[PDB]
Amino acid sequence: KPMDVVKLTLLLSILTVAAKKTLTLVLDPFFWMYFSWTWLFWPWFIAVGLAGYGIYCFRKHWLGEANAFEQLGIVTSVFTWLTLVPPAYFNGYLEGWPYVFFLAYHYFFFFNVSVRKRLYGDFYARTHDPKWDVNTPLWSRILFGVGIMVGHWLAAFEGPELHRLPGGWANVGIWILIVITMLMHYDSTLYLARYSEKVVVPTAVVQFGPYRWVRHPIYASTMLLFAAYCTALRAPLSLLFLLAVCLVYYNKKAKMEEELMVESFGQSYSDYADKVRHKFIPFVY
Amino acid sequence: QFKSWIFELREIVREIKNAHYFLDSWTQFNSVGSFIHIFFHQERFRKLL
Amino acid sequence: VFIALLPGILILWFIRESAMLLLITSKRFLYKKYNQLFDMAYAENFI
Repeated sequence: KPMDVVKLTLLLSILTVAAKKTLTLVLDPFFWMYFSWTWLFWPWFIAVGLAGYGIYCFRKHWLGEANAFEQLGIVTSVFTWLTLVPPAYFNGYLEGWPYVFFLAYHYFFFFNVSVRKRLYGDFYARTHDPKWDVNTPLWSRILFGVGIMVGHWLAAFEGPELHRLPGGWANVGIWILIVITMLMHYDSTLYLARYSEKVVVPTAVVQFGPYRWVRHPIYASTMLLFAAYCTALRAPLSLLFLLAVCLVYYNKKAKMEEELMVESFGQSYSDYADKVRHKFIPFVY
Repeated sequence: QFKSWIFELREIVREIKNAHYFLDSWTQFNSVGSFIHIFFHQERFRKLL
Repeated sequence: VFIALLPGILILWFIRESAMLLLITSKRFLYKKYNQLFDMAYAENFI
C-alpha cells in the first residue's frame, strides 16, 4: 500500500532529523563542557530520583501489584533519605555514622521478613480474623511519621559538624546499645511469633524474655535504635522530641492493643500486666 | 561414549558438594564459604552469641 | 601492590584447579573404561 510507503518515509525523515540533532549534540564542545559543569552535582541526583522511583513504586503498592523488589526499594529509599541524606545535605559529606546506621536500619527491618520466611512457606498472607490487626486513623499515622522525620533531621542539624565527634573509648556506647536493641527486638519478635498460628493471632500470653521487663519491647526497641542514631550524633533535644512523638503514638497504639488483648484473653493478660506495669521504658514508663 | 566422561565429571562435581575427602585448597574454599554463609544469616548469627 | 599482585595469582589458581579437575575426571574415566574392558573378558560372562 502507498500509505505504508508514505508513513515509512515520514518515519525515516523524523529519524534523520532526530539523529542529526543527536549527532550535533554528541560532537558539541560546549554541551560536553556544560555536562562536566553539571557533573559536579552528581550525588544529589540519585538521592532525588530514588524519591520519584519510590513514590511511583509506593503508589503501585498502594494499588497492590508491587513485587517484593519494589517494597524493598521503598524501604531502601526511606532508609537512604533518613540515614544517608540528613548528614549528606546538612554537612555536605558522609563519613562514620551515616553508612553504619543506614545499614543498621536495613538490618533492623529484616527480622519480621526473615522470621516469616523461616517459620512459614512464604510471605503470602494467611487468611485471618479482621479485628486482630491493629488499625489506627491515617492522620495519626502520618503525624507519627512526620514527627519521627522531624526528630531525625533535627538530630542531623542540631548535631555538630561531622568529623569533629570523638572516638577511641567514647564510641563503645553506641556499639553496646545497638547490640542490646537488636538482641531485645529479636527476642521480642521471636517470642511473639513462636506462639501465633497465623500472622498476628496469638494463642497464649507471652511473658518471657523482654516481656518480663516491659509490656511492649518491640516498640521500645525501635525507640532505642531511634535513640541510638540520635546519640551517635550526640543531640539530646532531638532525642527528647523523638521520645515525645514516639511515646504519644506508641502509647495510643499500645492502649488500643492492650484493651484488645484484655478483652480477648480475660484474666491472663490482666495478671501479666499486673506482673509488669512498665509499658515502654523499664521502671520509667 | 563421550557421555561417560561428562558422567564422571558431573559425578565428581556432585562429590565436591560434599566432604568425603579431596585436596586442601577446595576444603579451605568450602570452609570460608561456610563461614560466610553462617555469618550472613542473622538467625544463624544470634546462636553464635 | 596487593591488588596489583592479586590477579596473576588468581588466574594461575584457576589454571591449576581446571587442570586438576580435567586430570581427575580423565583418571576416573580411564579407570572405569579399563575395568569395563577387563570385565568383558574375565568376570561373569558378559553383555
